Formats: sequence, C-alpha cells, structure tokens
Amino acid sequence: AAPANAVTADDPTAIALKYNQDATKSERVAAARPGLPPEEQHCANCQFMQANVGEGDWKGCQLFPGKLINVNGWCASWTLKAG
Ligand code: SF4
Repeated sequence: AAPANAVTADDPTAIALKYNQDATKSERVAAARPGLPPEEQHCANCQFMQANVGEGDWKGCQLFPGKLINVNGWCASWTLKAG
C-alpha cells in the first residue's frame, strides 16, 4: 500500500513525466533516456531520489516536493545517480 503522500497517477507533474511507482509498467523503453539501457532504469538509481526522505521502498524525489516515490518506479526525468 502506498503512503498517504505517495505520488499518484492523477498528479499533473506525474502525468507530464509519465511517472509510475512500478518501472515495469512504465514507458522507459520508449523514452530511451541516456545513462543506462532503459530496462535498467528506476528511481533507486536516479540522481533525484532522496535516500534520506521517507521509509523503506517509499523515498523522496527532488521533483515531487512533499511526496514520496517508490524506489522501484520510474519517470521521464530519470537521470543516472552520479553523486
Ligand atoms: S526523477 Fe528519478 S527519482 Fe524522481 S520519480 Fe523520476 S525516475 Fe524516480
């Protein structure tokens, strides 16, 4: 079950970025964002994931202030975690 502040499918920014909490139900292949082959991309290996926000599988994303994403999710702003 998602936290009360999870990013949800109806959030305008989530729609614009084609976020999904489950990267296997995402369009990461179509987007072909650079840095890793697409099938390898999810929030856990994204630069915008905030490992010190949230709990468990539900972590922060700098693009979704006040909310939580799933570490197993994806959106079209995915960017390799470089530091
Ligand atoms: S920017 Fe990165 S951490 Fe945030 S939802 Fe998109 S893929 Fe996940």
